[PDB]
Amino acid sequence: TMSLGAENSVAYSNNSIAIPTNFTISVTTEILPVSMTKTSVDCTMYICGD
Amino acid sequence: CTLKSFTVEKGIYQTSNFRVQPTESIVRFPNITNLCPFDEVFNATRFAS
Ligand SMILES: *[C@@H]1O[C@H](CO)[C@@H](O[C@@H]2O[C@H](CO)[C@@H](O[C@@H]3O[C@H](CO)[C@@H](O)[C@H](O[C@H]4O[C@H](CO)[C@@H](O)[C@H](O)[C@@H]4O)[C@@H]3O)[C@H](O)[C@H]2NC(C)=O)[C@H](O)[C@H]1NC(C)=O
Ligand SMILES: *[C@@H]1O[C@H](CO)[C@@H](O[C@@H]2O[C@H](CO)[C@@H](O)[C@H](O)[C@H]2NC(C)=O)[C@H](O)[C@H]1NC(C)=O
Ligand SMILES: *[C@@H]1O[C@H](CO)[C@@H](O)[C@H](O)[C@H]1NC(C)=O
Repeated sequence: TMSLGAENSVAYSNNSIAIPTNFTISVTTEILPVSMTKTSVDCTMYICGD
Repeated sequence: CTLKSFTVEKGIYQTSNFRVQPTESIVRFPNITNLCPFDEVFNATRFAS
């Protein structure tokens, strides 16, 4: 049976906050298609060959 | 006449093939070698009764 992910529990409580003190710079990629192959057909040549 | 009109706009058009090319006919077959023995029956000296 597949596992959705690692279990977690945030220690929520009023009059309590968490503040980061350091940072990290991340570079990520992303690929997107743009165009496909341009093609053409000849009707009579394909249907009735010579 | 492939767009079926008399006025064409600016651009590039992909036409068809209307030129006609004459053609001949040809036929080939193997070597006729194994003939039948017709001479023995049609050119026999004596025929049976
Ligand atoms: C039964 O037997 C008879 C007699 O044996 C046979 O008739 C003969 O057939 C041959 C077939 O070639 C004939 O020969 C031809 O004769 C003509 C003139 O009559 C010539 O012009 C021909 O010349 C051509 O062929 C040559 C090669 O043979 C070439 O060198 C030349 O350049 C030409 O292209 C050819 O010689 C012959 O004349 C007859 N004879 C008679 C009396 O009919 C008959 O066919 C036989 N029957 C069966 C069923 O086999
Ligand atoms: C914030 O994170 C950076 C990155 O890890 C820390 O820089 C490191 O500092 C230690 C000790 O000075 C070095 O040994 C590492 O080589 C450093 N990493 C680098 C330069 O990539 C930085 O110290 C952190 N800031 C705080 C306040 O903890
Ligand atoms: C904080 O949360 C507790 C429950 O965890 C509640 O009893 C209390 O009244 C809250 N106080 C304030 C000031 O929000």
